[PDB]
Amino acid sequence: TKKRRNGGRNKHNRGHVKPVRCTNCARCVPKDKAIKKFVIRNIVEAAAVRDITEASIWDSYVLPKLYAKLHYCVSCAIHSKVVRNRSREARRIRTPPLRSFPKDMAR
Amino acid sequence: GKKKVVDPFSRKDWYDVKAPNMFQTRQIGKTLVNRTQGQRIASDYLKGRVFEVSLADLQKDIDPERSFRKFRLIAEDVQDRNVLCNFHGMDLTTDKYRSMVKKWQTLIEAIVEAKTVDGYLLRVFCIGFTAKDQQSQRKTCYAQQSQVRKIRARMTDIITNEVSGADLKQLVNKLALDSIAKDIEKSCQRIYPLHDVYIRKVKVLKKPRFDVSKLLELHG
Amino acid sequence: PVVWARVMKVLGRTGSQGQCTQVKVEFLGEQNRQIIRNVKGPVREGDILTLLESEREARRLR
Amino acid sequence: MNPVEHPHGGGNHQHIGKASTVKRGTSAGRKVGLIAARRTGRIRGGKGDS
Amino acid sequence: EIVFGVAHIYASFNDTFVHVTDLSGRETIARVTGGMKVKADRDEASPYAAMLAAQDVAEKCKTLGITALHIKLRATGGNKTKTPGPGAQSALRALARSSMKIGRIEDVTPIPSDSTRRKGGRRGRRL
RNA sequence: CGUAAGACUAACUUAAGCGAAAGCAUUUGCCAAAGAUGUUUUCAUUAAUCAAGAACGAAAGUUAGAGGUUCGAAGGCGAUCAGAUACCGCCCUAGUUCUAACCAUAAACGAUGCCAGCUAGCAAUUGGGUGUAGCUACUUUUAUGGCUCUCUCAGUCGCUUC
Repeated sequence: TKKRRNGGRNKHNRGHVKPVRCTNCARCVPKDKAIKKFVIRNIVEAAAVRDITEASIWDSYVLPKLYAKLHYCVSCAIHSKVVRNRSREARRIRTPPLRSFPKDMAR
Repeated sequence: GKKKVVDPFSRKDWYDVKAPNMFQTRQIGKTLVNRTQGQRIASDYLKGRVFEVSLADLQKDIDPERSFRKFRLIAEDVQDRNVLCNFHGMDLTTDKYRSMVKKWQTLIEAIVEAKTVDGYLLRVFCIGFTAKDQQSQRKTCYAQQSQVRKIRARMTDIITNEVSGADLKQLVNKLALDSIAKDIEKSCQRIYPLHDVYIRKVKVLKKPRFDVSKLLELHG
Repeated sequence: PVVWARVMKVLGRTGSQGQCTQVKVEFLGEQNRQIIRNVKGPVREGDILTLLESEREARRLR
Repeated sequence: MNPVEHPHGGGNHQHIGKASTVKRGTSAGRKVGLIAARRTGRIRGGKGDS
Repeated sequence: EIVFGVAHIYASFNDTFVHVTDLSGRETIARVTGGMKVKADRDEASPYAAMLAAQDVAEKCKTLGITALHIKLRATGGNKTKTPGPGAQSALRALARSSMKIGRIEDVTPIPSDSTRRKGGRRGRRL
């Protein structure tokens, strides 16, 4: 049976939409059927940051951030546990939650 | 028939790079070149050096807040142990360009070409964004895709009035003020309220002539 | 070498039960630069160890 | 043809009998077949030189 | 007193290239990568190999005496991973603790305006 | 630092849009076409759907040229494995590329034919219209632009239960 009203995602008024490549897997999965992670990361862990701001000649030199987007195969995002096996009533929730912590995945 | 013996840095002479009469300070840093010979002249193993340097490191803000604006210099002439390093472009740092792209807004580009009174045929990259006027709880503030082509029209005519503008001694002084970015902003807000405008890239794909008669008032 | 090492916190038995109970080691000359090691051995607060390497940080705290 | 009139001519069955790629300076009337050939066979590949 | 190098940390997976140069990059000093230190083919990725073989360059830039320098992190992404590996900035805490004056840190991996085709083939890396 | 070549158009990219469907993303010019909105415009039933028949039809495959980077069935090696014509790793061939034809199939899916009337909430957005001295950029405020809530068409999404 039809497990989702979305199916993948967002395939309405398109017919067929472009694919991207997975990161860990290097698949060719649709752009919309894709776990996407716009990952912002500090370059220097923010725990070895005091070693680096010692060597900063300038005004302690506020650190640049790393920017990427993690297009994921579905079978290779469950495997890396970005997403997991929700309950059938928890399946329906999309926007909640942010609601966790300060800045995650950095650490 | 060379067979260099040990420590090839021993035959390497240090050369400190310089800067023109453009804005400010002269010496920037040092590079190191081999010793002169009849086959390997040190003066011509050295004019293919492009030197990468920021602007706030050279406008001498002790608190560098313009530190997102690299602009390269091409080593061009060897004189008095210190190479001269004429202009080669105006880039912009990676983590300033990549840090402004958060979705929910409109990226407008203008990749434009014009050349000055002297034939430095340079290519300018006017990059802007759209800004959510507050009191709007909508999350997008996206343009109208003919609103885009109307300001992209407007960004290409003013900067091709600026570039044909009495060659770089005026022109790099404009982007050292970002004086186009304060007039590419107030003009286009009759069309759309625009966000941070970053000129983001300049290639200098053509260079007219070497001819140091035009370099002595530019370096001296 | 015999570089001083005092402790702040003893953790869960990470390392998949080698009872490698990690720690956030404090030093003498400073109080703010000090940072994580993942030691082996049961620790009370006040264990003034001396460690060889002050460069390993072992950044997988749990 | 016949072995008098050609390097390749001659046998009972009709064959070249020896390699058809010949040296550059092999000097007529031997320079027949493939004249100083860098490679032979069908090309399976993209060697347009641009 | 400010002389400047460029560290050029090519913080790949399964190696790390701590290859300082002069400012223009045409002249290289102390080519030391993490591969030339340990040889077991699978600890070349480790942050400890990037620990020792980064300040291994810090002595040999003091043979010529360059106090300050700049950093260039590389990922190694083209049509590839686009983010630095494990031993990425453990080679940065190696340098600043080894009596260096580090101000400039930049991610100079470049990113394409779209890739040609990558390795793997539409269902890539099964197992 | 370069020069050269062929590909691919990232990020912005959406529960956005266009298209009959397959499909469609670098600017700029030119070409022809389309929905929708507006309309005290025009004609006056011209419309509905459809055997036969026509036009288009992802990919792959086929012809004939031009290309030939990346990738890569097939093939050739290295491991793993009792076995391994596989997964994993290397150079690669046909192909991907462009042109001029053929082919006519896809989980071509919303597994849901098209025109028509009715039946409900709630929130978002695409497009157009109309009152907000609601704000608001400044030639001076005005003219515009941006949004604000308030309507309104065609909807499309979303969620809640008849």
